[PDB]
Amino acid sequence: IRASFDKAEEPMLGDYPDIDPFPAQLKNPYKKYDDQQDRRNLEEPLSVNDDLYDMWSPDRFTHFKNQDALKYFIGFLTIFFGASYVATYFVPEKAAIPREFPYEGLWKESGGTEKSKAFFGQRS
Amino acid sequence: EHQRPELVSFDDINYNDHKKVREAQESYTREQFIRLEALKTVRKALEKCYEESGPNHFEDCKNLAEQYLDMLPTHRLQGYLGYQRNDPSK
Amino acid sequence: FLTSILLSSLYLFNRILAWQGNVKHFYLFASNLLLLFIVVLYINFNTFSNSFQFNFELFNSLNPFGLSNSDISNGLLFGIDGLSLTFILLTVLLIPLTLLGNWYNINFNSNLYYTLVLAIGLVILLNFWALDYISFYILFEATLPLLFILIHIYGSSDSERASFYVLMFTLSGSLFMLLSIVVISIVLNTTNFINHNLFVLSLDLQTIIWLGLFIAIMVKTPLFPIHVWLPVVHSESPLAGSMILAGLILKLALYAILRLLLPLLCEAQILYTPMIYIISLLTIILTSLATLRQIDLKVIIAYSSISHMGIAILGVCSNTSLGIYGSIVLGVAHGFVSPALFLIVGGILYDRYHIRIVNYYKGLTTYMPQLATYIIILSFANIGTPLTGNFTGEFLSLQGGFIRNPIIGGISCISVLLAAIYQLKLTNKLTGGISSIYMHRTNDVTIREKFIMNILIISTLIIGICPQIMYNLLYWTVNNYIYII
Amino acid sequence: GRYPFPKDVISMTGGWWANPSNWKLNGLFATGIAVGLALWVSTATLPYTRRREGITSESDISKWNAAAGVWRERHGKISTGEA
Amino acid sequence: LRAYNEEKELALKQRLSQLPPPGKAFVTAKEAELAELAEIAALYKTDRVGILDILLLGNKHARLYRDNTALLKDYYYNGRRILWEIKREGAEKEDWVNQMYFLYAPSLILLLIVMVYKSREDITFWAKKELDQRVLDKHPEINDAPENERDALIVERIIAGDYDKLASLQKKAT
Amino acid sequence: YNAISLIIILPCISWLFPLFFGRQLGYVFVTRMTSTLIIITTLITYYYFYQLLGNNNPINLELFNYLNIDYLDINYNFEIDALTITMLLAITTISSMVHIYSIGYMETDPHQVRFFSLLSMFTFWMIILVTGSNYFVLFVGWEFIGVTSYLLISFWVTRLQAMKSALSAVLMNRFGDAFFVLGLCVIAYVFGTLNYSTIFATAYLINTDLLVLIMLALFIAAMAKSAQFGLHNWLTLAMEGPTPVSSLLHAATLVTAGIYLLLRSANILEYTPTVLFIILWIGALTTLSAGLIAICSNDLKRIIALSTMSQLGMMTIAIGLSAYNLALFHLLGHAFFKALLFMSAGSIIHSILNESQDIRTYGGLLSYLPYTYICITIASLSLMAMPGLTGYYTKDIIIESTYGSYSISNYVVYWIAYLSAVLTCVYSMKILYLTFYSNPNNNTITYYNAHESNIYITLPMFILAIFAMFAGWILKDIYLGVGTDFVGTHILPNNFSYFDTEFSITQFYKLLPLISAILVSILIVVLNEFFAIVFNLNNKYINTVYSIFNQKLVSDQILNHFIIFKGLVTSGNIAHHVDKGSLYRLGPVGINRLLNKASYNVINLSSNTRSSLSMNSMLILITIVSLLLLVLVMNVNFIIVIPVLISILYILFS
Ligand SMILES: CCCCCCCCCCCCCCCCCC(=O)OC[C@H](COP(=O)(O)OCCN)OC(=O)CCCCCCCCCCCCCCCCC
Ligand SMILES: CCCCCCCCCCCCCCCCCC(=O)OC[C@H](COP(=O)(O)OCCN)OC(=O)CCCCCCCCCCCCCCCCC
Ligand SMILES: CCCCCCCCCCCC(=O)OC[C@H](COP(=O)(O)OCC[N+](C)(C)C)OC(=O)CCCCCCCCCCC
Repeated sequence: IRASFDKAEEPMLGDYPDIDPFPAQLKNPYKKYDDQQDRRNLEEPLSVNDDLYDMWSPDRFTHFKNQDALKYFIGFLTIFFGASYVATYFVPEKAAIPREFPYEGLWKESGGTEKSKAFFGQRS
Repeated sequence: EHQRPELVSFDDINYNDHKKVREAQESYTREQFIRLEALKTVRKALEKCYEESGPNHFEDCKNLAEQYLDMLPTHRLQGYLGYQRNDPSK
Repeated sequence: FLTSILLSSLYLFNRILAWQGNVKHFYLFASNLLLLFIVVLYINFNTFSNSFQFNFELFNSLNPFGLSNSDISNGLLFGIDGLSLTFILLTVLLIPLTLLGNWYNINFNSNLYYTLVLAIGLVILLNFWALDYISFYILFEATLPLLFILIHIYGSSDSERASFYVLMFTLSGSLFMLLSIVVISIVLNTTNFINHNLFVLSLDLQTIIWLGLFIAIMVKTPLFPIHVWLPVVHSESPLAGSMILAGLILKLALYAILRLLLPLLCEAQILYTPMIYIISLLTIILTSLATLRQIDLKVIIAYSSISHMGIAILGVCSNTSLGIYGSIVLGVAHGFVSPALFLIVGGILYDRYHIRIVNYYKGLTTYMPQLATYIIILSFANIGTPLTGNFTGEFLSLQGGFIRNPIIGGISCISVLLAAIYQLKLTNKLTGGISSIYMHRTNDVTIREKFIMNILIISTLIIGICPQIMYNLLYWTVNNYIYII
Repeated sequence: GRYPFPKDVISMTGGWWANPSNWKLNGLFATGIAVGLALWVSTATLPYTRRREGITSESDISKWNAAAGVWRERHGKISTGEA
Repeated sequence: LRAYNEEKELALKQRLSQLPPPGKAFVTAKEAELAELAEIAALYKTDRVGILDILLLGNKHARLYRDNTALLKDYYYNGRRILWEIKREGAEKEDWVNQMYFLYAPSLILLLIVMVYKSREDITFWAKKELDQRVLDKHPEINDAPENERDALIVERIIAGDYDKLASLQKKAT
Repeated sequence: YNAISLIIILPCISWLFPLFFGRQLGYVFVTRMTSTLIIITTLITYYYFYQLLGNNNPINLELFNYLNIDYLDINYNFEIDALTITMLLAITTISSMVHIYSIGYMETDPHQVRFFSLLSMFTFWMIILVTGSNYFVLFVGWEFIGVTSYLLISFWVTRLQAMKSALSAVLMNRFGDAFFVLGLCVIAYVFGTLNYSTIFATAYLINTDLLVLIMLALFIAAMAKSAQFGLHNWLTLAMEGPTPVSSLLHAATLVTAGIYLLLRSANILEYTPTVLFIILWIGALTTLSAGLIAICSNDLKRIIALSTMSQLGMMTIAIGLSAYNLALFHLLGHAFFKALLFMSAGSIIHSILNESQDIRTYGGLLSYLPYTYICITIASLSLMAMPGLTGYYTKDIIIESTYGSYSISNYVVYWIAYLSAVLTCVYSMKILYLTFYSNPNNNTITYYNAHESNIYITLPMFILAIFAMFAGWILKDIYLGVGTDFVGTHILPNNFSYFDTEFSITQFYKLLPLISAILVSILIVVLNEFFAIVFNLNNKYINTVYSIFNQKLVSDQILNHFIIFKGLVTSGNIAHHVDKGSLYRLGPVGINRLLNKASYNVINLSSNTRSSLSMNSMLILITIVSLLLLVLVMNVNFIIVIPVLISILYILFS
């Protein structure tokens, strides 16, 4: 009833009681059930798509609405990457040159031959 | 005993005899395996080069590494079917 | 001599039926004799020859009852290579295990059941010996009435619909197989597993012929358009029917795509491997995804078998030596590890509680610790967790499928994830939690069940630690089917 | 916590608080099997050990580089770098 | 090679004639009537028949014996389920363990051993020996080098040359 | 006597024998035996490290063939590299100390035979994962440590959250395993082998797009196991397993495996600049993200797990800067730190009668637990990199390696890592203040019954405190010399920036993280006692922000509702609407209805008339008329008679 896919399987059921789906975790823990673990009385009617509302289902957080939390998450991500990318413009530059190498940049040492010096070469 | 059966081709033979066709089949197959152990010999030689060389393996066995990576697309099992179903130069 | 052996043996059988009501002791004895005979044949097998070693002809005109020494041959040929003998060894070590698997649960009419199970095992044994297309096809559908009678008489509530589906879908794909076999036999005027790579057909005659054989293989290694009889014929079969089916029939169609299609449809096969890759990726992903919402317990292992056969088909259709070898290793290792899972769900779990719904079973460790040990070891062995033979097959088939097309190899590599999701989702539900309030405590696993399990686990572990032990049969047949010009 | 348990059930890793009376006596057997297996695996894998460096001469790898240059001369195979 | 007594078996059958059905012979939740049934269990357990009588005897002896062992097996196992019956130990052989541990399991270990030693015979060991034989064919001077120099001289010859004859086979291609 | 072989065989004995003989030997024997054997193993690996400091001449052992197929051979080959012995001594030391610790920590738990067997199989497959010498044995150990992580996080099978937590951990790792199978397939395709020697001998020749594909797949594997920001949810959800399992799985072992994948692949990483850039920015993301969770979360075990993955990001920053000696040295010291921190946390959880984990419920325990205090103070002063201790030498030199890089925008990650330096002081002081210095929050009887634990709990804390003090100063010349030939990694000559990064640093930039890390620590403790209103404001904006940072930077909600629950809903869509819905309408459920209707129509074809004879004799007339009319149409044109016959079938069958 409550979810959109639970609404989607409405016309396929016939001779089936059409329960309101309620998550088995968001039930009270202190009401005594027949199984304390699954939080279920012994002959209680099961919803369609009951394994999405079982105890063994996802954890189903309570504190934020899900659209709120997607806004907050994509918020923090674009906060970090935006500050990351604007902070590349305000950098200072170096106090040394990048160091260079003998034997014409070790090209024979880095595999190489004389036709292949730009492919396997260093600063010289 | 290390017996060496004779080498037969797909081209001299009549295909209506089965003896010669089966031998040309097995010949082409075993020749691909000989090719393959040549490739494996160069691979073990190259890793011996790398382990003995240490830091200068770039220049001691540039040519062994180039040889292994040039042999690798061409030295494998290819199958007798592709040559026996089709004739080039025809 | 050979007739006197048989009417001695028929008299042996008649006397032990007269003095013992059951058959099962003699069926076990004949099964283990068949084992020893096939291993003596493997001793005398020449691995250095590509040709077919132990040939015999049945129903020749010059000798209709018996062997044939003739200038002219129009009967049914039989003989083996290493590729045939791999599946023969896998078949022959499973036949005593399925006769043993129902040693106590079938009570009412036992002798009929064990005769049907041994008869199905013998038909599938002779399937791998065959050397004509018509000799392959005759034994290829001799199984179906025996399967119909077995599924219909023995089973759960719904064994009528399952028996109908195992006749219907199999017959419906295999009739189009017969269409292509008839076209081959009227063009070539020979049906033969020996000569048939020498004949070259036209390209558009090949592409007509290839369709009917591939439709039957799509029905029997069940790829996505018809993958659908399989959960119901598993979920409602008896135990040996399920075990023989998912250990041998699916691998039989995996054998048929090598034996029947790759030699004389080469130039067709190259044109069609993207369509096979569509269908096999699409039966890996969508079936592996549809297992996540299943209420029943044998149906999960049926859908698992779909996903593993979908991995094996892109190994055989990879045009690579690695893919062919990995598909053979996958078929043999799957034929080991999956009947053990069907024994876990159908033997140790349905004999004790007679329900198969997932919602009753929780916390099986605290009363059955070694059953739970078996469940987790088999779950990980089924996933693609290495040193198991399943990972060797899955890894080499994914590698061959990456060579033939790297993008469908990239999206086919996620089967490692998808195969583990549903399997571990089932396994932690079965093992974890407080013990179920619905289940009353029963016996732990017995000696015969542990015996079957230990054999089917050691034989995956030996292939998983060293897959080289059966390369000596396959190194010809891994080069035989490659078409790389 | 020492809640009661059923002694019905037999697991290979022990059960709940598994502590047999002859655990000294069995411990001597486990001691012997462990040291014998470790000693035997220790000596069995001895010739399968080798060092990483110093196995083959440098003569070997110099002439293998030379023969790789030979196999590269005969096929006219060009460098990575020249295009 | 063994034989049985028939009027032992007919006295057995009329012993079982006045006994209750096995569906109530133990449902009494004692040895006034439960001490004659454990005798009958112990008589089920021992082998009356051997193989020489199986072949040379006729059939109503066999039918007599068959319903005898059916009712005796019933009296053994139902007493074992409800409750010789009144003992508890572990030495026991069920019906399948004779030809699964002594025929199936050694045949399977035989299959393992035949696969392991049949793996010596393969194309990779043979192909390395053939490639060595071919370079010893072409260059026999490697023959009189000493033993571990021979190894690397073979390897440098393998790197220096094709030694296939694959283009030899494709004469129609060339 | 074979040193390379005993390292392998002794934890396998230590695993196989507690299972096969657990009922026969019992817990009091198997505990001492399992620990005894791992003690002998780690003494052997210390001695082997001491010998390899003599000559850099490693040992491999060879075993039988895994598979020989055409161009591809795989062998079981095992060598101890310098990199291998570096990881090996750390994992065996932490292994043996966690074994000795759990002797006394698990004293009243029933099932410790299975527990110690699972600990030593975890150790064993870690040994195999590190000492393997192709990518295949790396994969084998890589999977079996995930199987053991299932079997260890789910040790209490009765607990529901433990079962679901082990399920989430193994499915995250399996995501990474799928990407490693992809990269492994490309490895065996491109190089034709899996052996490290052949792949690193030919790595500089291979095309760079190929190597970007390979290293991205292997980095998604390493990123899943070493718990970066896309995939961090399972570390924090692995605290349902017990304390020494968490000190195995999070201090060294299971998170080090993902760093070991990149440290092996360093020689094939160098020829890529693309992947290393991505590695660096993912790690710079996770340092900040894990520090920001860890300041605002409240469970002690979760704070220490996020304290792990704040430093894993520092190590992958050191990967991204092309400096693998730094990441390896930090990897070495971090194991000793976090093992001491997890075990001191377990001793204060064990010492409280309540067995609570909320630090809001701890209160002051300085007077009552001085030994746990001094060990946790050593551990946190080392992890804050305060000088003279191991974390100085491991952790700071990465932060100035960010500045002394050659590339320009590495300067930005200088600040980012530095920010996470300050934050890793902050929560650390929280978990020293609210636990030892605060006014008490628990009831009085906990403070009556607070005592110190056994010798089995206190002795590994002593040994790892000594190690976490002295290990950096002894092993610094091994891993940070200015010219060192110990680790046989080959840095490209331009990606090597070590000589530049120790000399080009400002007085201010080197002075800065030391003095600031000590100033923020002293300020956070003095403000939480003297004032305590700065952190207990109740602006609802700061409470919203606090509960964002408390619920793991809302990531597990974003993963749960939008990937897990979404995927379960689409899988139900397939299992109902496609497989049972529309593939049966083209299958056995639709064909039954079609044949029912067609049969009903052709049977009612002659239902009408009372007469048999008039019915059938008119029926004969209709056909010998109709067929004649059809062929009259049909020799004119064949196209105009196909729909006539379709319509005749329609009116006949419907
Ligand atoms: C019921 C479905 C209907 C299907 C109908 C199709 C045909 C059915 C025929 C049923 C029986 C088929 C099996 C017949 C076995 C014959 C055995 C045989 O042919 O061996 C002889 C062959 C030649 O040997 P040779 O050296 O020439 O000297 C002869 C003296 N031994 O020796 C060799 O060269 C080696 C060959 C070894 C034989 C191995 C055979 C493996 C399978 C044996 C069990 C099969 C039982 C099948 C029964 C169910 C039928 C499906
Ligand atoms: C590009 C590389 C870089 C990417 C970086 C960013 C990555 C973001 C995406 C990450 C995806 C990670 C892998 C997803 C599978 C993880 C599965 C899992 O963790 O299951 C957990 C869930 C229990 O979780 P929970 O109950 O919330 O916590 C329990 C602890 N108290 O267990 C259960 O509830 C069991 C039932 C559900 C099991 C999952 C079923 C749905 C899984 C759908 C995944 C589909 C992936 C393939 C999609 C493509 C298919 C073509
Ligand atoms: C970490 C997971 C490993 C699991 C180990 C399981 C037990 C296997 C121990 C074999 C070690 C060994 O016997 O090896 C040693 C030998 C030799 O080695 P070689 O180099 O090939 O020959 C020498 C080459 N020379 C000459 C160049 C040096 O091996 C073999 O060739 C025999 C292969 C037999 C493998 C059969 C395995 C069957 C399954 C057994 C388990 C159910």
